[PDB]
Amino acid sequence: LTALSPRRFVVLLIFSLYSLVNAFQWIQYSIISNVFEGFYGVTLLHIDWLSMVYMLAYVPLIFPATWLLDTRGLRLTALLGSGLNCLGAWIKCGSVQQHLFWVTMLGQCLCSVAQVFILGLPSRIASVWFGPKEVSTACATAVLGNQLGTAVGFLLPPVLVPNTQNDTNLLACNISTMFYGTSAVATLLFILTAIAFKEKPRYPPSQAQAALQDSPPEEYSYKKSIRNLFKNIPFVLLLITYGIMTGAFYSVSTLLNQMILTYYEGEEVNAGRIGLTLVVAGMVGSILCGLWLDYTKTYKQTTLIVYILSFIGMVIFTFTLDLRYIIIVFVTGGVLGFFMTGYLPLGFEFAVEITYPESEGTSSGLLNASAQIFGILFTLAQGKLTSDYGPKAGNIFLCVWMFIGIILTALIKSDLRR
Ligand SMILES: C[N+](C)(C)CCO
Repeated sequence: LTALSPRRFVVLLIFSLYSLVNAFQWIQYSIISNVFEGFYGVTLLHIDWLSMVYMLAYVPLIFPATWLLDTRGLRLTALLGSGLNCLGAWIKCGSVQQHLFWVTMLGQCLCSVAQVFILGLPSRIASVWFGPKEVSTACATAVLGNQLGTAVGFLLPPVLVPNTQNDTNLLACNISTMFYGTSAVATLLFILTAIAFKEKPRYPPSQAQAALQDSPPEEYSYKKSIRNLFKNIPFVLLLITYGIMTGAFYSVSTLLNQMILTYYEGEEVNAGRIGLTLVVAGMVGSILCGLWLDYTKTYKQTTLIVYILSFIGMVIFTFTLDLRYIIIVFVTGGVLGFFMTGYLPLGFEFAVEITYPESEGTSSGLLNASAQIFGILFTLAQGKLTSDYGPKAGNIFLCVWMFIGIILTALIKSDLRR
């Protein structure tokens, strides 16, 4: 007996809203990094770690959290993710004093742990609550909610918190409004989850879901699955290429304020708009994807073309940032974002034919973890190069790693159409 309950929209809306808030808090410091660097009296490296703790916490916690989801259930993961997102936000509101950077780092740490319960959720929520014809749309909608949070996180902080470095009293007042506004919204979404989020529908939405309930998986042996995946040569290549592409996006997002403010001083508002253009353009590219994969093309071909076009965009972005024209940075950011962040759902869909029998949870956990590892390596390396030699040295570093990703992409032997 398959039935569709009106609660699926409520569940999807609630998750996509507090998944939006989680991605908002990840980047809310980096887009105004020069504001927090002077307010907290720390170096730029301290602020970049407010964005890197999201990546660092994901790698060692993803698989224990995945085990929790498969054993306890969907509701507990939703409560923990939205609950920790709210709890971390309230800690940040208590750190609006100049000598309380470690308090906002502690609050950022709690938000980072919340993401482990959020980033892989869209696939589970879509399958559990939506029918066969709506699974892809529901999963894509929840995933895009995380990207929308990053786009909002680029735009709002430059508007909410102007760089009034000379008057620190108003600087603390503006930061309180952002932190209090975030925690108020995070608390509201936590309360809604505790009321409306449910373990499962009264009836299975899809025939596959009905069989899944009739076949309790019990254990899964992640260690067996993770070691069966590292013997798949195309998947190992896909793990590296996906991490490089997403890691470059993470590093560019973290250091976007540093590059723009190097040339265009006092351009925090436009820097926030540039990041919004990058993320929004790639959101459209994700929606347009699928139309890219025509009935003659394969996932491997589409991945190779997008990877090449993303690398070209990175080169064009690298050598146009020094031209002292903020307008072309908007155009180059949109072109770069259209391919760099529009690749994110493409890499996940390519890991379906490569990894057919093994559960999507392990492959998703590995692909996401690879992005976190590369994002840390890229942010640390590009940040070091930018702080010593300028934005061009850091941006050139990403292009070389993007070229390596092209070579590894072409070496994958896997042909299967849409
Ligand atoms: C997924 N985010 C882009 C929000 C951060 C990962 O570290």
